[PDB]
Amino acid sequence: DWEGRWNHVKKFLERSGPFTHPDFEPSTESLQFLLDTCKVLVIGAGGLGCELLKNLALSGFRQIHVIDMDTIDVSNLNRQFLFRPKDIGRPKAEVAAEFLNDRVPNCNVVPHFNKIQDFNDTFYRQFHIIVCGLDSIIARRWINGMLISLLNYEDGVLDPSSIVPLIDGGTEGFKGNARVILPGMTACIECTLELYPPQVNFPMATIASMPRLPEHCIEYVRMLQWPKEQPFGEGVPLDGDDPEHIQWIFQKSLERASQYNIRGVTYRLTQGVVKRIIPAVASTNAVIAAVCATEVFKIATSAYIPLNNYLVFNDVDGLYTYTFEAERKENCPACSQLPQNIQFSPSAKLQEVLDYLTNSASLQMKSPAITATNRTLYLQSVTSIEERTRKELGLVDGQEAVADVTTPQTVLFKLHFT
Amino acid sequence: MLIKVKTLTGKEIEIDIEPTDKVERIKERVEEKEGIPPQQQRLIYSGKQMNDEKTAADYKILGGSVLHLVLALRGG
Amino acid sequence: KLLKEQKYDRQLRLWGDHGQEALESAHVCLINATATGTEILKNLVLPGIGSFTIIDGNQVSGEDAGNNFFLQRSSIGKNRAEAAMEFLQELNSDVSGSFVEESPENLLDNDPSFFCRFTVVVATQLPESTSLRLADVLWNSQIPLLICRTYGLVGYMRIIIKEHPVIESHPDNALEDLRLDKPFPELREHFQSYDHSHTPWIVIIAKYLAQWYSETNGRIPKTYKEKEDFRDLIRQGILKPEDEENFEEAIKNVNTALNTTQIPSSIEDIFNDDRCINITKQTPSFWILARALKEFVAKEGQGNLPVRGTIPDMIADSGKYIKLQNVYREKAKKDAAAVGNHVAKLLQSIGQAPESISEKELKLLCSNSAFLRVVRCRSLAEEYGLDTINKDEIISSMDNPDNEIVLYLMLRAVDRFHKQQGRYPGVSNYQVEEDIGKLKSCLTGFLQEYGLSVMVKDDYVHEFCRYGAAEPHTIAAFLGGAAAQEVIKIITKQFVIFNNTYIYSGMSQTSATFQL
Ligand SMILES: Nc1ncnc2c1ncn2[C@@H]1O[C@H](COP(=O)(O)OP(=O)(O)OP(=O)(O)O)[C@@H](O)[C@H]1O
Repeated sequence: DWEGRWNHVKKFLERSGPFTHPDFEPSTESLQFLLDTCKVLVIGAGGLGCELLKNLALSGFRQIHVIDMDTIDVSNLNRQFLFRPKDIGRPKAEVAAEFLNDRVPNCNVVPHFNKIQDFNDTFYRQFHIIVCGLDSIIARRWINGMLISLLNYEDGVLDPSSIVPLIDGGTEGFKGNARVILPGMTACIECTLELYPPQVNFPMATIASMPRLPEHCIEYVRMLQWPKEQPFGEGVPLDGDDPEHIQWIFQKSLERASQYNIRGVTYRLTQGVVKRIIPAVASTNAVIAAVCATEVFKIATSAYIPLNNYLVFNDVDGLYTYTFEAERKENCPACSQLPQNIQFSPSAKLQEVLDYLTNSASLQMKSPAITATNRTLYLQSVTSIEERTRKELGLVDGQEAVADVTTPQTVLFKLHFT
Repeated sequence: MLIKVKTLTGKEIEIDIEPTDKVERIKERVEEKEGIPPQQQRLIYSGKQMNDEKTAADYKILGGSVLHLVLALRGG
Repeated sequence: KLLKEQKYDRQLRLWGDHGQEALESAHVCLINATATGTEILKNLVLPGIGSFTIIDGNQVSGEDAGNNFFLQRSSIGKNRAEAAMEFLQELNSDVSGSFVEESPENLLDNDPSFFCRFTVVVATQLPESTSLRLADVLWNSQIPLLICRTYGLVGYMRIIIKEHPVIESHPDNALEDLRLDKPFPELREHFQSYDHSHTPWIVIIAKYLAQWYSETNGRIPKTYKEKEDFRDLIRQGILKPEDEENFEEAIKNVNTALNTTQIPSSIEDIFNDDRCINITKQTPSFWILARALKEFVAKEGQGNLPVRGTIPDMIADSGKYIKLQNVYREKAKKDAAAVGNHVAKLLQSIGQAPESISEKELKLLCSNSAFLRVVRCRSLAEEYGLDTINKDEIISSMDNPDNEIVLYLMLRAVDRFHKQQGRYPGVSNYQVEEDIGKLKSCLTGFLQEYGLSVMVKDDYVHEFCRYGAAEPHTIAAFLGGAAAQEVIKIITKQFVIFNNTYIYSGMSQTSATFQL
């Protein structure tokens, strides 16, 4: 909107180039267009979110929406620059936009104090690109679905203008990863689902019978001792963020540690164990976010070739970044054009279809639900399951198909496996 | 056969593997030299991500071919 | 007071309170305050860095306020340095900001001894003339320099520290120091001292190992034929049909457990370093501890480093696991003092009082004995020297016209083109055409002055002219992120700094570290 402002962008849109993407047209109009027409949703507003918003804003984007279910907490102020202590307690999404729409002259950021799973296709169809900066997997998986259901198939053929580019960002300490997705072409989130490490899960046995680490003590005072002697009144849940709660858990983990004389219980650790905290700092987020950012700008302007669906980053030993093109599993429970033609047995029943979906390291669904042809074969989602928490009867009734699943937020879609 | 499996910090360790060793073993070889639990290793040879049930040959791994340890992250 | 811990918690879980302590006591000097410089400082101010001083002589341009998240239109015309300061200043009320309304050149002239006040100097977007000149003054003054640069979609970043030793290395995945291969008395005595699943997997392997010692005298060091059979031996110990999860665990562990003891190549190289061998009142804290270690190895270390004293978790009885833990803990504490003595003795044969080194430094140095790491950077001058230019590495890489190093050369080229022309390759929209040829004439001119027989796709020449020396924010951001961390690694002496030049490509979204 003023002299010389967007020079650091015009040069990539106004000028032609060697590595320029094919569909690239060098125009003086290109910019204004981006600024007026390009709608971009930014999921999450903390660490990545903040950084993302900044990057996008100064890259030439005006129409930006930010979604985010959380409310600012002091412990964010060490890397989520868009928040100040006075802002504590406020809606992250709100403040985020508030600040950004101010620092950057004519930006038009729209906040959404919601959790992505609040909207339905209708909503997401709006945007051209979507960038993630979520701190859970489910969420990623979920939005991954939603973005596929938008795909429109013209008799086996995918309509190009029904694909919404989904760029994802990941952080965790000094390590990070960024990827580009084109649901229905490039590998989805569900495709490279096993690239995620194994969540360290303590066998309850040791937690109650044979503790060894300070962690095992805390995890006890949390996973069991609290639910037992209702610490702060009956029914009351364990609010990980409520000091007095941690202080108690700390105190009790401190006493437990003493019983089996395991040293090493610090308040800070009691929080770690309880909140399942992930160490983080600005440094990293900056990097990853700055990458996804560029990609979006690439995708949106086509001024360069979009990254090939992957990049891993690591600061611990010097700087390192492997960049590869993950393969799209031709049987992705999610991005599979057709159903999941996969029979897991002939004679062997249907208790063998839940445990498959729930454990198979390729689906990992959480408390799923199977539908058939339209009768409900129990869904743990509360009284509609009890009427079926109950078999070779229908273990044959299914014939020999298109049993149909849908996991609690695992995916927004309805999974169809045969 | 002598392959190199670049760690997640680009260290790049060298390994002795015959085109019949299950991928699963390829990992134990890494853990032997680096102490990287096989549980949390995700190998990647030219896009394809090694399945610890197949064989080095199954993925066309030959001579001085480079494998990459990789990772996906939760936080944000 | 206790409000700070709540604030920097998520980062204290990375570099502890002590790291924070060091960080909160540093003082960074950011040379030019553009997008890159600003982003870098931002990623430091938030972490609570002690204090910073921005030295910028320029005035805020419209295009500046356009790519800087710390410069509003309202600040156009004022002093970029001052202007920027006031905004970053806001990020953290626990950081002390200062500025200098003068240029770097203007300083390297009228008062070089200035930068001696800083912990680390971070220079951003500098022309050759100034880079070389600064990387020198700072080098002599013993100041760490970090030259960062954003050009188009290329992120350039070279670090310059004569020598940087680090004790707390923080390594992702290393081999446990169980040392079953060369066990120590107490440990051995512990094993001799031996509810079946409630047994540490080590003991399990230690026992079945002790047995394999009699029926052979062997060690199971052969590898494939033995280790495997050793396992099978461990199965022949399963109780009448029950469990033995730990047993199976033991088994899986046999792939490691056997040889875990041996001095790491990297350390030997330290031990063998001149700084470690010839000591003087001059020799710094670190190196003494290094020798103090070597001496331990030679004498009571019986060939190897001190025992780490940490053991992985393992399915085991509560008190049983602990007792085992302690065995190691105690041994480690002993070897600890051992190394502690050699230290004193050394400090003595030099003058400095045996209390010149804290017990904390010692007990740490030992735990990370096997992870020590030292980094020496070639002075900037040496890399730009005609006889010294590490041209082996340049050519070695260029065996792939799409190797990030191309970009390095290109910059050198551009930089030449600048000194020569007075402006950069195609800043204005018409200079493109004209300059493309002019630029290549410099890429070559450069390549000959050093005698580098390499092929640079003409494309990279057009490209850079296209960039028009633009500082895209998403690039400056990336760079500011990676850079910021290095600055910390330096301040905290807590991790391993990358060595020599780092290069990031926006187009390919790829990077590579270089020469050394
Ligand atoms: N399923 C979800 N739907 C919408 N927003 C989400 C979802 N999950 C996380 N977010 C938001 O994503 C961001 C996660 O990044 P952030 O690093 O701040 O994590 P926390 O703040 O979740 O964790 P921490 O306590 O370690 O800071 C937050 O802004 C959070 O509210």
